[PDB]
Amino acid sequence: TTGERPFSDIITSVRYWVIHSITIPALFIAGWLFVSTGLAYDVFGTPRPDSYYAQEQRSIPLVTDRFEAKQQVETFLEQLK
Amino acid sequence: SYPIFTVRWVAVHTLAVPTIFFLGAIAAMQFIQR
Amino acid sequence: ANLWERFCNWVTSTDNRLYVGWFGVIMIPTLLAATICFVIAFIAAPPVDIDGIREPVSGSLLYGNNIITGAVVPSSNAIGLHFYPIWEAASLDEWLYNGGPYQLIIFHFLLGASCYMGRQWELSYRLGMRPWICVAYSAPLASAFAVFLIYPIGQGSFSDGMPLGISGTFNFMIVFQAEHNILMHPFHQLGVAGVFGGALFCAMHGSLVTSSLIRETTETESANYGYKFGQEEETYNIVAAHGYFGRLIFQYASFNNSRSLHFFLAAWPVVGVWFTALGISTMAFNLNGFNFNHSVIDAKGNVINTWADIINRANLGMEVMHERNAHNFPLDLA
Amino acid sequence: METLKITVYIVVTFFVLLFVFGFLSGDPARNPKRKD
Amino acid sequence: RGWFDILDDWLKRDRFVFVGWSGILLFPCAYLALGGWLTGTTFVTSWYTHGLASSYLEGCNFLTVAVSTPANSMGHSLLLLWGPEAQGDFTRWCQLGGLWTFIALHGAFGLIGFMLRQFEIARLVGVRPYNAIAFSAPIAVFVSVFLIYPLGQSSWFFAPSFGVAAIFRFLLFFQGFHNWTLNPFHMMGVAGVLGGALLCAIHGATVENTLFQDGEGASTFRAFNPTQAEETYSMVTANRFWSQIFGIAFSNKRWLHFFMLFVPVTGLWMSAIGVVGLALNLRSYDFISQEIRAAEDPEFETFYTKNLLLNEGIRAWMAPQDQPHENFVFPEEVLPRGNAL
Amino acid sequence: AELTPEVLTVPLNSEGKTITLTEKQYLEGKRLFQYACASCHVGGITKTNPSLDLRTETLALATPPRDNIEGLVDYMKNPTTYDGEQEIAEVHPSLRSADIFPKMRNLTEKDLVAIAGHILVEPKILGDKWGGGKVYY
Amino acid sequence: GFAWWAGNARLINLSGKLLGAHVAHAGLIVFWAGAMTLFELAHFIPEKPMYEQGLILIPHIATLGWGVGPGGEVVDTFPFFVVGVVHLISSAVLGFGGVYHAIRGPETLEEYSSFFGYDWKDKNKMTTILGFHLIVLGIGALLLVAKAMFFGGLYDTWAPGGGDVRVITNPTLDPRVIFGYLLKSPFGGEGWIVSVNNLEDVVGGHIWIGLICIAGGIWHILTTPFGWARRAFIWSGEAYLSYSLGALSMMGFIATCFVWFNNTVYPSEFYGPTGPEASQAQAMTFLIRDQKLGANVGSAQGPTGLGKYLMRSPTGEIIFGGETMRFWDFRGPWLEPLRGPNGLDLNKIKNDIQPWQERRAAEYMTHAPLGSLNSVGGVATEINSVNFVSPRSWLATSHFVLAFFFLVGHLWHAGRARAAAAGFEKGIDRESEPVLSMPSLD
Ligand code: CLA
Ligand code: CLA
Ligand code: CLA
Ligand code: CLA
Ligand SMILES: C=Cc1c(C)c2cc3nc(c4c5[nH]c(cc6nc(cc1[nH]2)C(C)=C6CC)c(C)c5C(=O)[C@@H]4C(=O)OC)[C@@H](CCC(=O)OC/C=C(\C)CCC[C@H](C)CCC[C@H](C)CCCC(C)C)[C@@H]3C
Ligand SMILES: CC1=C(/C=C/C(C)=C/C=C/C(C)=C/C=C/C=C(C)/C=C/C=C(C)/C=C/C2=C(C)CCCC2(C)C)C(C)(C)CCC1
Ligand SMILES: CC1=C(/C=C/C(C)=C/C=C/C(C)=C/C=C/C=C(C)/C=C/C=C(C)/C=C/C2=C(C)CCCC2(C)C)C(C)(C)CCC1
Ligand SMILES: CC1=C(/C=C/C(C)=C/C=C/C(C)=C/C=C/C=C(C)/C=C/C=C(C)/C=C/C2=C(C)CCCC2(C)C)C(C)(C)CCC1
Ligand SMILES: [Cl-]
Ligand SMILES: [Cl-]
Ligand SMILES: [Fe+2]
Repeated sequence: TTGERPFSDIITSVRYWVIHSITIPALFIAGWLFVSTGLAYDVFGTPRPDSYYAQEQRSIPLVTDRFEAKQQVETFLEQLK
Repeated sequence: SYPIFTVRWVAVHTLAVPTIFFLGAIAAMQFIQR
Repeated sequence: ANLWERFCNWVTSTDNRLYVGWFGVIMIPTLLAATICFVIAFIAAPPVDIDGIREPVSGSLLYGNNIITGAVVPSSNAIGLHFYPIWEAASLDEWLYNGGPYQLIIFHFLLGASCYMGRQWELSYRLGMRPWICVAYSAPLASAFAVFLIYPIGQGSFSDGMPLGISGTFNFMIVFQAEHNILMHPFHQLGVAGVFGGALFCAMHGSLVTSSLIRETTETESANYGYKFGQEEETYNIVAAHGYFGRLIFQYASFNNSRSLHFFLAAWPVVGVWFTALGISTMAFNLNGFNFNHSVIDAKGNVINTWADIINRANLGMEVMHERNAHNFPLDLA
Repeated sequence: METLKITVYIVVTFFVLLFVFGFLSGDPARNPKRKD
Repeated sequence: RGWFDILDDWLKRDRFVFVGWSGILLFPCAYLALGGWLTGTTFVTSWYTHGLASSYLEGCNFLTVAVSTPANSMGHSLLLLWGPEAQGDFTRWCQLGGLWTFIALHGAFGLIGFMLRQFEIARLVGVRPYNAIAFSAPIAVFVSVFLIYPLGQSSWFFAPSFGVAAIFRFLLFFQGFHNWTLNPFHMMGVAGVLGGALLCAIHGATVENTLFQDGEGASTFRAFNPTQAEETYSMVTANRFWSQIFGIAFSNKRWLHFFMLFVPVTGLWMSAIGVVGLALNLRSYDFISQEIRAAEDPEFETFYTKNLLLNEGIRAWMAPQDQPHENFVFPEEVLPRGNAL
Repeated sequence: AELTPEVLTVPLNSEGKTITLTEKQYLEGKRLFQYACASCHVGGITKTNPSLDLRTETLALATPPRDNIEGLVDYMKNPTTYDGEQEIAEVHPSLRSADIFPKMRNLTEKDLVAIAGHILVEPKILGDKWGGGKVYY
Repeated sequence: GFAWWAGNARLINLSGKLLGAHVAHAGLIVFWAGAMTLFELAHFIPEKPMYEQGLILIPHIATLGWGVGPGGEVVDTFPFFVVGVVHLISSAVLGFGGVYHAIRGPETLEEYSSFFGYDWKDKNKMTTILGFHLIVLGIGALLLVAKAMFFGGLYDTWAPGGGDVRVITNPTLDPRVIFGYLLKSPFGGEGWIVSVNNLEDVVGGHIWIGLICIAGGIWHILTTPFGWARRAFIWSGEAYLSYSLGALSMMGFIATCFVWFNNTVYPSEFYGPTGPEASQAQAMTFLIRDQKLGANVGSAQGPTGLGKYLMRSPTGEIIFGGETMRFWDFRGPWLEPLRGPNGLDLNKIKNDIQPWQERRAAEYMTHAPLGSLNSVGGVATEINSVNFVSPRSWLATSHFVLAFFFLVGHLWHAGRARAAAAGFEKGIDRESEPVLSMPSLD
């Protein structure tokens, strides 16, 4: 009724699945790799199971300065190296 | 005689492309172990 | 012309200003008993030893309550699930102390409310209507059965059914959370979805019809005077409402069938609230909300808290403080 | 108390029987369309 | 036929998803708010702001995942990516809670955009703008809770975090610290939401059970026609039924549907006002008469005093893990507890 | 932080000899402990006698000392009261009483060591939480 | 008339296809009983209590006396296997008859045989089918009597010695006992039929119900409904479904309270302790612990001024203190030895508690029917560790839900039945609106 092509007609179409039986697994795999490679950890700054605390540490590394905050978590992060 | 690429095409892919990617990332995550 | 037949015709008459009916024959006396006892108790009942520990809680206005703090207090934990009519007490003074009025009120109300639902079926039949309004009402009714009867049955005491008061309601819902983690229970989450969604769709439907009213009036008069009770033509343009809302989202997510739309209005909050009534009814048998306390730990095995653990710190504060003189052993098992 | 108890048993019984016999009295037939 | 009009032409074309001028603000902001929430809930921690795990990547599930608020130490920093806190570092920005402000602000501007969309489409279609007006209610709630409330407090830290269980924690916080259930503006909201759901269910059921017989099938949905002039159900029989069951009934279809707009809209607006009071810790926490009597009369007890004990339990048992920046140390012996528990 | 040999290293006996558990043994003992013990000892408390816990300092003051593999393995065979004065196999699960406590029946000797190892390791990981109760949840 | 989503209403007057639907669905029921049992058995570990293991069908078999010995020790797993296999195999035959009658067999029966054919409005034919099933039901209840008396007996949690399988030689026949249950109050300390606490009454009632169902089954084959019945009911297929829905709903609520309260036909050895049981058990556990330390539990005044361990019920019986005062109606075989005529007996408490009682109390206390939906055991504030939700909670909650919707289904189908019978289920005739011909109310 607006002149685009009907959805029911695209997803039963052979040409549609010829493309999307590639594009959909490629994206699912790409997402996999983002995690399985470890990249997601480094991009987002998220701790790995072994790096929430230092070995004998039980203190949360809680940000407590506004303008030094960047420097704080970098300090807490090298207290694990 | 329909267009292939439309505003509609774009809004759909705007959502569905990262949806799959994200499902892949989350699928991998079920296999992470401490 | 026979005497019983003339009685039966008056009971079922479609001409009484308020329909009576056979369900009405039971509803009226029980709702009056419950209402009258409620009113007197709320104003004037002396304090009630709800928890059976000789620690009476004052619920009525004349004993130092206001509208917000007052309640008919649930009956004593010493009674448990035992039936405690007036004639089982040595006196009204004993019956008042142990919380007899609560039982009287709840049993009469639940009976009368159940007949209220039946009455809704009945008049629908006398008037040639379809019958299922009463099914809509079973959702609230179910909810009242859960907090006044099913939860007490599962927990072994009416002392733990919901007080009949504003602040007592809040007491009941805080203690529930501490003991059942209702917030983390899916059936409660579907209740919120049924209630939030119901309010949303109420507003939506009322604003769509209101937006598409057909001009029938001048600027100087309520548009409401554009509808005359019992007119045969519709009073709004549904195709205009459809055309606006379809474009607001997209065409196929809008209703153009008014029957489907009005059935959707009915089903969403009825079903959501069935589930939330089912939530109270199954948590009554201590099948509680999801427990993710300490579910996340690190490579060494430190606990890594989540929001579930914070929620648990709050639940704990409720736990350890509620009914602070009534527990002698370390687990509050009912 | 015993007098209260009798009275209630009597009142309740009375209403419950009105209810039972009321519906036994041809309730299907009291509608606006088809009577039997 | 200047360019402005050419663009208007294009923005307002009838297509599967209408765009409009409001589209320019709506679509980027709605998509970014929603992408930020999915991104943070999938990958981003709350370890450095809250000492919490909060993403699927860390082990959380859909209930416990959240985009959490910034550390209390940020105050009300806009926390711009390019701002003095994160200094352009995406990674640090995430770690300092910058996605919370991203989401909250792009969300606010999407809400505006969406309300402008309701205004734009209503004008193009020739209908009254009551759906835009009703949508003011959600807006009030969002701004009061997510913006005004934490702006009255020490920091964004105490706004709601965007997550299922984080919101449950926010509910419980408000009980123990604000005694929000006692607040008559929340009670008016309760009555609007519950009253809305009631109206919704009672109006749908009524229509469905006063239908006219307009077709032969057992499925009555088939017997409506969007363009029929005739009412599809009987207001008259609906009105007699309710007059006889409940005593009163609607007789004016127009009033009824306006009332359906009015009830839930008004209730949400009242609760927004109450949250503005709690922005300032202006609570209905206590009744002074009750407290005076209770302090003097150790036998006087109400549901009002019982609930304050529960609030006191909540505050002391949750504060240290919920407010880590405060370094609350409560030794065992100062925790309020009843017997045995 | 991670499960390092220094944390997996616990006293074998009161002499002062030590044993280093494997990660395997640790997780083996945790599982076995949930199977046979946690119903009463979840988190290192004792739900049916909260005055006695599984903290290392409590076990150390038991008679005979129980802060070591030998003491704990022995306790699982022939449990006594805290002062050592009476044998309580009739009311505490033990190999001695596996006939009335059927879950102890398929426990081998190396299962006992994994369980004793878990009990001694967990306080090093969790600290006050272990045996501390709800205050530390 | 009906749409796809109400498409099974298209079978109302196709007796043969509707037969297939019922028989095929009965096949699903038998299938699940078979498969589920084999699953539980495959996952069963004998050294662990059944209730630590998520089992709901093995406990019903054990309760019939198969596979268990004294104390509920599982001694032989083969009866479990057999019950599963035979059910599973039987479901193929019912599946077979179902698909045949739904797909290939005659759509309508009344032409093939005048016997199997029926019209919903044939009050004689309908009462005859009812009578056949009544006899079947009656036979079935006698099967249980036969097991109890002539084929091994039943598990008796009350048997002296910790419980045991026991043949029922003297079933209760006195109708003052049997029907007495049906007139006890459903309130606390009474409990209607849920309070049945001995196998003689269980077996005796099944004798009576067997005879009653056979008698009434013969009655209904021989009679047609009297006129007062003819005039009070609606006679249609939907009407009859609505009557059964009501009855199943009532039965479901009863079953809920049965598994929640009754520890005789749901022995606690198998199903775990009831809520009241576990709560009594905690008070016992600390009474025992404290007394060994030298506490005089009789004389120990707790905080409130009530006894810390022992108090009086409102009718004077000596009972357990604390919140468990609400559960003093609890009766269990591990507790009854301590009861005298005035309730709990202080001299037996001081002197005669046995290790096995201490053990049972510790066990039941730590297996209270509390747990999360994801099967973390204990109070909602407990930490992860113990994987446990009591069979009693799973059985209570599931049947409350099902009972509730069947009640909703009764209202749905009853009101529709009435409206269809009177001819206005599809809506109001615009040319004859009943309200437009009534006087106005004001
Ligand atoms: C003995 C039980 C019984 C029987 C034989 C019937 C029979 C019938 N019903 Mg009734 N009904 C019942 C119980 C029963 N009902 C109950 C308990 C309720 C309350 C919920 C209802 C409510 C009800 C309504 C509201 C309506 C009927 C209707 C009908 C008719 C058409 C039904 C159809 O085609 O469904 C088709 C089946 C479906 C559309 C599928 C439904 C699936 C359910 C909702 C999902 C359940 C999900 C499950 C629990 C968990 C999901 C797990 C996941 C992995 C899949 C038919 C005569 C219709 C009618 O009046 O016709 C005359 C109708 O409108 N029934
Ligand atoms: C317990 C579930 C149940 C049962 C037993 C039935 C049974 C029936 N339905 Mg109902 N139905 C159900 C659920 C059920 N339905 C639900 C959940 C819905 C909602 C979607 C519907 C919607 C529905 C509609 C809309 C209609 C029916 C109709 C019918 C009847 C004719 C179907 C037919 O000819 O199939 C034709 C189908 C096939 C030939 C496909 C194969 C189906 C077979 C049975 C699969 C079995 C496989 C199995 C593994 C084989 C084991 C075999 C071995 C034992 C030998 C039949 C008696 C129809 C009817 O009334 O006709 C008058 C009809 O119009 N049903
Ligand atoms: C209660 C369910 C039920 C009902 C009412 C019917 C009714 C009917 N069937 Mg169906 N049938 C059923 C179940 C049912 N069948 C099952 C389960 C199967 C699969 C085995 C079949 C397979 C089947 C076939 C293949 C055919 C029929 C046919 C017929 C018709 C003729 C019956 C006749 O003359 O039999 C003659 C009667 C006998 C030979 C007596 C049999 C004695 C039975 C087997 C013993 C009963 C004992 C007890 C009730 C079973 C419980 C045991 C178990 C619990 C261990 C009739 C309308 C025929 C038909 O309609 O043709 C058009 C036809 O061809 N049926
Ligand atoms: C599946 C079971 C079943 C069903 C559906 C029916 C159905 C029917 N029976 Mg039959 N009946 C059955 C089993 C069954 N019967 C058995 C086993 C017997 C032998 C005792 C009888 C003996 C029998 C006789 C003697 C008569 C019927 C009659 C009838 C018809 C009228 C029923 C009626 O009005 O009841 C409605 C019930 C009442 C009006 C009174 C009930 C009052 C009680 C006290 C209600 C208590 C409910 C309470 C909440 C629950 C607790 C129980 C309480 C005792 C403690 C109807 C077709 C009549 C008929 O027309 O037959 C030709 C008739 O006269 N039935
Ligand atoms: C929690 C309850 C709740 C939700 C989820 C909700 C949702 C919605 N209501 C809308 C409309 C409405 N709501 C209305 C009344 C109400 N709405 C209510 C309650 C709610 N309304 C209540 C109670 C009422 C009664 C007054 C009306 C009258 C309307 C409409 O007209 C409109 C509609 O069409 O409904 C069909 C839609 C607006 C779509 C939009 O702006 O897209 C654009 C999306 C944007 C701009 C992004 C916003 C981003 C948000 C604000 C911040 C980020 C959120 C995260 C992504 C997710 C976090 C999730 C965690 C918190 C768990 C949307 C579906
Ligand atoms: C932030 C940011 C950004 C952006 C981003 C984005 C935009 C994103 C997006 C994203 C997205 C876009 C995502 C998505 C995803 C999705 C998901 C992940 C989904 C899921 C789902 C699910 C899982 C579902 C399922 C289900 C269920 C559960 C139930 C029902 C059914 C269903 C099937 C639905 C930027 C760059 C600017 C920069 C700055 C920052
Ligand atoms: C009609 C219809 C329907 C329905 C269906 C049905 C319901 C069916 C049924 C069916 C069935 C109901 C089936 C059954 C089957 C079964 C079987 C076939 C079995 C077998 C088994 C076996 C083979 C065994 C073996 C074994 C042994 C012997 C031993 C142990 C082990 C084992 C297991 C291996 C539907 C809905 C679809 C649709 C529409 C139509
Ligand atoms: C087995 C057993 C036993 C016994 C049992 C019995 C013996 C039972 C009985 C039961 C019965 C014997 C029941 C009865 C029933 C009845 C009913 C449930 C009725 C109903 C009714 C109705 C429903 C009605 C209706 C109506 C009306 C009212 C009015 C008009 C209309 C109509 C008709 C609708 C015992 C416990 C010892 C133990 C264990 C085992
Ligand atoms: Cl409290
Ligand atoms: Cl207690
Ligand atoms: Fe409407």
